[PDB]
Amino acid sequence: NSSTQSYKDAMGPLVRECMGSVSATEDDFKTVLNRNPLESRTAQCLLACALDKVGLISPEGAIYTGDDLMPVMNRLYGFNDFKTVMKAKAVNDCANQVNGAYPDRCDLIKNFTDCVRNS
Repeated sequence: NSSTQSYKDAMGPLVRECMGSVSATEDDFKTVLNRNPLESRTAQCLLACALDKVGLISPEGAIYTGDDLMPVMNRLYGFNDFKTVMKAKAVNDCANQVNGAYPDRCDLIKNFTDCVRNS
């Protein structure tokens, strides 16, 4: 499956770059790479670091929306599949839902990813 693979292709190196900063283990890498629920702070912080690296997080620590989300979606998935259209909408709506509520980017990413999973 294409979206699972492309996500891993783009994020894997970024997650690896981020591991030391949050004292992540290999299992934490795998949690993030597999898009599993982020039920430890370390996993939450590792993904947040990697999403900052991929360009999803603004200077004021918010999740990008609208046009600013597009380069990230093109990097992670591209738009060969219609489900990515729906994912883009979900990511945009979820970003609007959680922005403002979580100064800490790990908490932001926890609540963001919960939203997108349940969307």
